Order: sequence, then structure tokens, then C-alpha cells
Amino acid sequence: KLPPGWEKRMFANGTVYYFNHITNASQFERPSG
Ligand SMILES: *[C@@H]1O[C@H](CO)[C@@H](O)[C@H](O)[C@H]1NC(C)=O
Repeated sequence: KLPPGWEKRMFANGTVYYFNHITNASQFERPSG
């Protein structure tokens, strides 16, 4: 779903997440993408 400033990333060991590039917070909460 994602609050303001959260956008998609991935861990090289194989896991997708969403990262707040305004604070550096990281969570698995997924939007349409
Ligand atoms: C990959 O490493 C990250 C950071 O420790 C962790 O959050 C993620 O769950 C890991 N995924 C796998 C499949 O190893």
C-alpha cells in the first residue's frame, strides 16, 4: 500500500521489500508492484 516516501527494493539473498528513502525504514508491506 505504502505511506509517503516508501518505494520498492530487494535483498541480494532473494527477498523483496519497500524502503522509506526519507528515513531509511524498511518493511515487506506491498502495493500493486
Ligand atoms: C535476506 O537478508 C535480509 C537482511 O537480513 C532479510 O530481511 C531477508 O529476509 C533475507 N531473505 C532470504 C530469503 O534470505
